[PDB]
Amino acid sequence: KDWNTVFERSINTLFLTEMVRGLSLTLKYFFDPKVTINYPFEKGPLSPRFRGEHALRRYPTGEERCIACKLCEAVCPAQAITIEAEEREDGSRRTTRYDIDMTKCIYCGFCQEACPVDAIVEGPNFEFATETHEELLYDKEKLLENGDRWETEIAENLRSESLYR
Amino acid sequence: RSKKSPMELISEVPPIKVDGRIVACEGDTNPALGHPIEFICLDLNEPAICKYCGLRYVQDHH
Amino acid sequence: IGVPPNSANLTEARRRVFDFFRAACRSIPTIMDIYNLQDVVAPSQLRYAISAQIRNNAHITDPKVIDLLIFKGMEELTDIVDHAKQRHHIIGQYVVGGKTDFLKNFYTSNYF
Amino acid sequence: SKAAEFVISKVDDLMNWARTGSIWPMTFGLACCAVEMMHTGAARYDLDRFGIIFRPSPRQSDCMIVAGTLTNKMAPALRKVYDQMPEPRWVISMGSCANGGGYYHYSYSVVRGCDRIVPVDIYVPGCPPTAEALLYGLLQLQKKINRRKDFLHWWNK
Amino acid sequence: NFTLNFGPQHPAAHGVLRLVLEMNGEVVERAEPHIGLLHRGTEKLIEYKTYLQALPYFDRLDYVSMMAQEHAYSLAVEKLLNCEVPLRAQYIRVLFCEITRILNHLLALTTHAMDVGALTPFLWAFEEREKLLEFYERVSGARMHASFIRPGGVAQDLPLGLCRDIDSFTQQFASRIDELEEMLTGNRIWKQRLVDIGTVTAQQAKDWGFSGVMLRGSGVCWDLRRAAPYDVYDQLDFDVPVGTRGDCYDRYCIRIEEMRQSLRIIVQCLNQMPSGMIKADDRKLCPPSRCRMKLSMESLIHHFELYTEGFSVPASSTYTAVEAPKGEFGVFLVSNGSNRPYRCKIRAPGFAHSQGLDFMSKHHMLADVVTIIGTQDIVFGEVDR
Amino acid sequence: GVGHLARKGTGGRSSVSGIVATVFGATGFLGRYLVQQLAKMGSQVLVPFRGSEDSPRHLKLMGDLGQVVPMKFDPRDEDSIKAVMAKANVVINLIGREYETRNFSFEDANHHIAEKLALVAKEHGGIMRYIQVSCLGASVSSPSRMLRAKAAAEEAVLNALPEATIMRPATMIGTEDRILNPWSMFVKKYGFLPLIGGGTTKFQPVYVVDVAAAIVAALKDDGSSMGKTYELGGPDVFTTHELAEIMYDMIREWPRYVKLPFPIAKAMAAPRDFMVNKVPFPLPSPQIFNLDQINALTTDTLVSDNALKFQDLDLVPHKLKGYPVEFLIQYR
Amino acid sequence: NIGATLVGVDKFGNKYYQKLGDTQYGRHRWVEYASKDRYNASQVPAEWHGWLHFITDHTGDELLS
Amino acid sequence: PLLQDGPPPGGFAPVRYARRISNTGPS
Amino acid sequence: KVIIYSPARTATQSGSGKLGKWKINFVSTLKWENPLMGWTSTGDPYANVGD
Amino acid sequence: MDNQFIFKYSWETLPKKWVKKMERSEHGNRFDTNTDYLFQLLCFLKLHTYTRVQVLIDICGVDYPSRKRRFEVVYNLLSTRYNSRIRVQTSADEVTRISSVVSLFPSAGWWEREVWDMFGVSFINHPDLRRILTDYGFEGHPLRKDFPLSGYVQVRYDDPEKRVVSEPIEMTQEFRYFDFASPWE
Ligand SMILES: NC(=O)C1=CN([C@@H]2O[C@H](COP(=O)(O)OP(=O)(O)OC[C@H]3O[C@@H](n4cnc5c(N)ncnc54)[C@H](OP(=O)(O)O)[C@@H]3O)[C@@H](O)[C@H]2O)C=CC1
Ligand SMILES: CCCCCCCCCCCC(=O)SCCNC(=O)CCNC(=O)[C@H](O)C(C)(C)COP(=O)(O)O
Ligand code: SF4
Ligand code: SF4
Ligand code: SF4
Ligand SMILES: [Zn+2]
Repeated sequence: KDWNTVFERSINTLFLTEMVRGLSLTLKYFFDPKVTINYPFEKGPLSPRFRGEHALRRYPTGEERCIACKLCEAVCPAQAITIEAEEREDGSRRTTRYDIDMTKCIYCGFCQEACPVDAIVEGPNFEFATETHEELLYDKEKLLENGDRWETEIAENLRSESLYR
Repeated sequence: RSKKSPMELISEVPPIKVDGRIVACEGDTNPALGHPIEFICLDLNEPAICKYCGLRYVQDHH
Repeated sequence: IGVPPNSANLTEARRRVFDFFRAACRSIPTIMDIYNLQDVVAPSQLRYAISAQIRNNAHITDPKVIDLLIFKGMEELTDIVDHAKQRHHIIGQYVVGGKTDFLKNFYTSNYF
Repeated sequence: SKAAEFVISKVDDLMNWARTGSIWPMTFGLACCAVEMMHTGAARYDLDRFGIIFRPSPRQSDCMIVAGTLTNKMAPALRKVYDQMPEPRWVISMGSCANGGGYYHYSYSVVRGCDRIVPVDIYVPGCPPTAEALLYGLLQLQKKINRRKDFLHWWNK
Repeated sequence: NFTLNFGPQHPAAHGVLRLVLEMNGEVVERAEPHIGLLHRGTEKLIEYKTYLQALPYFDRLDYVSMMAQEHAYSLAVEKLLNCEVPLRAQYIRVLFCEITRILNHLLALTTHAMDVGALTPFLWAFEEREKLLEFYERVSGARMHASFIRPGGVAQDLPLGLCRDIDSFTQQFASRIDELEEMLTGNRIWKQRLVDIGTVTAQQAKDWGFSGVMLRGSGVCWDLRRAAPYDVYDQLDFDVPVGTRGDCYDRYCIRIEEMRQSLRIIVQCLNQMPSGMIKADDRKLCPPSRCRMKLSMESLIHHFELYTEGFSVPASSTYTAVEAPKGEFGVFLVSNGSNRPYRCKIRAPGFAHSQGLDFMSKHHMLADVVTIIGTQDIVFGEVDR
Repeated sequence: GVGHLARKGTGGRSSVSGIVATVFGATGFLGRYLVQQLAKMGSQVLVPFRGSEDSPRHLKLMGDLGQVVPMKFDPRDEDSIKAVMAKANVVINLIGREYETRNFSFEDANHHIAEKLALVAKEHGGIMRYIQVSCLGASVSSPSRMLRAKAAAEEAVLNALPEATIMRPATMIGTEDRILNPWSMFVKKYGFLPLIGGGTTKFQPVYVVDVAAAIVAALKDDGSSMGKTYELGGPDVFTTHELAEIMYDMIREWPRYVKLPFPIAKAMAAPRDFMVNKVPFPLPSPQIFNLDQINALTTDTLVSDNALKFQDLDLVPHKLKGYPVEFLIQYR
Repeated sequence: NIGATLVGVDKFGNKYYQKLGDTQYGRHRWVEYASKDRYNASQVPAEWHGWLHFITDHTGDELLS
Repeated sequence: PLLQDGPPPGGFAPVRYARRISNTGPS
Repeated sequence: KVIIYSPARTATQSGSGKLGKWKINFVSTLKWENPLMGWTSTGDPYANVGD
Repeated sequence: MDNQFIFKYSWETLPKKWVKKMERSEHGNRFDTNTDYLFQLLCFLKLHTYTRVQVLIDICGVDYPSRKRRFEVVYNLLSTRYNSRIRVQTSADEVTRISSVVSLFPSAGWWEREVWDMFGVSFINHPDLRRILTDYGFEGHPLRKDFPLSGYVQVRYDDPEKRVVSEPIEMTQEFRYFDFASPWE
């Protein structure tokens, strides 16, 4: 080929002129602000639609919203919900047993979008790792405690997606 | 007050006075955040219970 | 190599059964070394085991069913030749092994 | 007990501090939870900050994160890998598939929970668990390690 | 020759990879991949679920490209139902499929470069991967397994700031790609470890069932978004990159170009997205609004019937394929007229690509086998269902 | 004594047998098999442990979910024992130690703990079956201090509860035994296997799985076992020489025996005896040169010709020549 | 916690800080835990959880009312 | 409602998608 | 031992759509209760195949 | 090029004794042939100038327990030159060996192995026909309609045996089948 082109490409071969261009790129990122977060102190951004730990809600009067319609147990693609119901002393349709297998749960939100009374919701909590398998077998009391503990945030989120759901 | 079951808590709310013979219960101030609309006939002497909320409605005058 | 074409009569099925039995018998030395079966089983007890399987599957008169049985047996033999299956598995399948039966079952459970 | 109640406690606290500050997990990535583990170790969360660095071999790792669907064909290998790690070892189950089978619980070729093959110390729920959920699981494991009293129990026996 | 085993259990290479290699010297003569370690019986589990209940299984098939499988399943159900999708929903599906394509390509390129020994681009690409998965977390409630694309329309609408944030991302993704290329494209080591490794002729690619980048690297201009267009892909302008040598380096240049073109398509979708409803108006097949189910009787009946029984697909069978990031992803759906699919085969491009590893690696160095495995961009969620 | 079992399944892992047992000392050798065979029938097992929480970790795999519940306890404290014994229709005692710790002597670890466990079961009426596991050579005249303590625990348990069966096995062989494994470890470390008695004493090795199955069968009896003392022994009457020959056969090494008369081995094991006291309470436990074991290996230990055995429970012990000793291939 | 504004205090004593971001963000919403004993990694109430994770723009004092 | 997510009036600003050249070095 | 039968029309509905199909009943009744959560346990593979 | 053209061309050019069922629709142009003419048909459709079908997309089986020929084997084909798809179907029972097409399409090997693993259909002249997806020593073909969803055997670790063992299946919570079928369908 041309002598000039041959000499120019031969210099790049022997002077490593395409590795210095990568070393400079790495060094530029060396002197640059980091993108890591202090997880214990600061958390990553989320959305009001986040599907986290399940919670059973209750009416502001103190009555649980669940009406034992079993419409969430039939839509659950993982069969993670088991519900037992009977007629309460007042004659109202309520659940005696409402337990969710969080080792079967796929956190898809189908139960939340199938509930006609907004009783079962997936709250914003995602930090509930346990040391025992049986602590992941949530029951009605555990779910109601979750709903009571996360009530304000769940209500605010449900207000947020009222415009969309 | 965790000792009170939801039955005892819903049994303490006084019935709502309604002037007409029928009342519509939605379950919340915002309709979209409650339960499906429920029309309750207030033509008895005992308070009439919503089958979703458990709230009781009673006729005011007659 | 390739799966043989489906047989047309019982004589061909018998020939394939004998060929498979001979291949399995020649495969006995390899298993005794791949798995530590030297001080475990005699080199003839296994042979008797394959013979017993062939004999208790010997009431079949459909050549297609016989060919499918031979193919499944060959697949099992090839799997055993490789280190695919665990050691106790073959020792759990390939080892040769008083009032009333009804009364014992009754004492056991209601579901016979 | 004039010094044992103090010196033994200090020597044990040193051991706990070392073991919590130097955790080398062996990531057993099998499924979509492997993507979440790789995101956790990325620059956004920097799992190397807390001393956690992943290791390829089981002879150099003191923790094992099972994150993915455990099938019947893979369990013999999972147990073999578990048996090769040194004695002070812990297992972290990540995701629904590793916890109890998950979305494939009723399958014919799925082990219904990695706790039927190896003893699990921490269960991280999710499908897939968030990267901060895995961070919380590792912090729970660290809190569990600080509860160990190895030298005191050895003294008391 | 001896019989050597690579089982990498560590996800420094896939994670469930099991190769039994027959090496003569340092060359490998036959590569037999042992699959079945991630076979979870997905195909049989589909037959026991409702058409709505079987949607989340497709998120976990190719867990690097989630929306791609949902799009194919939704299109198959629409084809068997003759359900028309509104234009806004189609634009949203195309937008989140081209976001998915960028996600898959970004993961594939850097998990392949990390196998070679380049650690820096991996974190840089996962930063943009996190930025993109934030959008996944916004429309749905899941970062990865988002059941967003659904057979009728789409699950739910876009938040207010999503378009602005996606535009802000697209203003800098070009420079991110430029940095990622500049770290690898010009490097002589990267060229020496990819050039002439994995050469496949077009005839071999056609015979072995190759699709996507594996097929287009051999000179075959075959894109399913231009040959059998779906949604609004025929209203968008984008080029189809085609290779010339068929080696691993062409698969990489094309995997760069397909992501630049994906950025282009994303920009066009953002600019041309119309207003309207996001689901089909046949509420016999789509859920009613939460305000309409609590106020109208027939809407509540539709909600109750849909969330227990679901819809019933008329008895028929069809094969629908889309251009997944890996290649051609197809679903063979058979319906008997009930609310549950009778049969649903999942045609995974990885199944046809890991099968051809035997002829691609023959007479290659042992260290050149990991590059051949990484250039096919295989995930075992789809390889063995 | 019927009422301690109610089958509610197919006899599998998820089945339900009406047995809720508290197995003390289940973190040792025999416990690992007894708990496994108890869990297979669907019986809930409570495993009280002491010290590190990693000791009962391997037992969680045996049950389905909640069938095995480890609970911390302290032998010195009495309310902990009552707490870990409340929900239990069956109590099995496996607590024992063959060497001496300055915290727990031979009498404390073998007799006093058994006494406390029997008494607590006495006040906490409701345990239908109680099993205490002594050693085959247990006798008041035995020179070995451990065996005498086990015998005294035998009379203590029988007096405190006449319905308590006393399964009394012999030297156990298994994956984690303390006779075959130390021998192989010594051989791989020094090349020769010492014989503290010249390979003369006769004893009856038994497979640990056979002993666990015997305890299980005694639990699932027709009521004959109550207040009996079985003597669980192996089929063949081996000796210290013939067992070492089998061990060499499995480990695949050329035999090399160093005969040692009783006095020299007794004096070589003596140093640890009078050095139990020191700045540290812990001290390296003996492996093959336990003075107590050397004294125990002076009188031949065989199953009594006029005592209950394996065949009185409809069980046949494994022949300790094939499968029982297959674990020795790890040193091969 | 330098050049930062304290948004509010919590019933457990946790302090919440905020810093203004321009184009790239970073350290703009975090907590200074009042405890030091491993801090349990989860001590944020539901009124402050949403503000920390950017779910809602309400501080949490305003979420109570 | 009638306020729905979409592009602002006039569309979004144009964005580069091709490779930007880098002529750095004396050679 | 199985039973081949054609399921009949339910008494609570007048529709006759789920008729004309034949099923094999395996008589799978061996079920019990999980003593941890009250779930229905089984050991029969043919518990729901015929249905 | 199109379903209207491919149907009419294959009607005329193809030998009549091969195909016995030709559906022409928008869901897909199908050809149903006997199992002893499958290889001939697929070789004709791979070499003819106007029907250059050079890509075998996949091979799937469908289980129909109510039919005499229980299994339906479907060959989805693609023609890159003419941008068209063709589907060819055959029918086989549990003890018939259909011809293998690995000679024509090298990619057919793994799909035929998967069909044999999942349904039990054997292929003549297949270089190696062994299970590809199920566990080693798996007994039964899971994708059959009579195969239980959870299978027959279950896997757990046996501590005394010191290995992972296989045991008969025993579910803690059985699969709950919900019958949503409507009588007014
Ligand atoms: N060859 C054999 O093994 C023979 C065994 N036996 C008897 O069988 C029984 C068990 O067999 P094996 O399993 O071998 O016994 P191990 O010594 O192997 O296991 C001992 C068990 O007892 C517990 N233990 C020991 N000392 C104490 C104590 N002072 N306080 C509380 N718990 C204690 C241990 O808990 P930790 O580990 O936490 O101390 C462990 O769980 C023993 O009584 C033994 O004498 C009979 C004949 C021979
Ligand atoms: C370790 C090795 C692994 C593999 C071991 C083998 C595992 C599979 C065992 C084989 C399984 C089968 O059933 S495969 C073989 C099954 N096929 C038949 O039994 C054919 C019917 N039998 C007859 O025709 C006659 O009885 C005949 C017996 C031939 C002789 O009798 P005659 O000639 O007088 O007629
Ligand atoms: S989130 Fe999905 S899998 Fe979990 S309980 Fe609800 S419906 Fe079932
Ligand atoms: S949580 Fe909702 S859907 Fe589920 S049973 Fe209760 S009311 Fe019905
Ligand atoms: S838990 Fe969910 S994300 Fe994790 S491996 Fe299982 S299906 Fe995949
Ligand atoms: Zn109401």
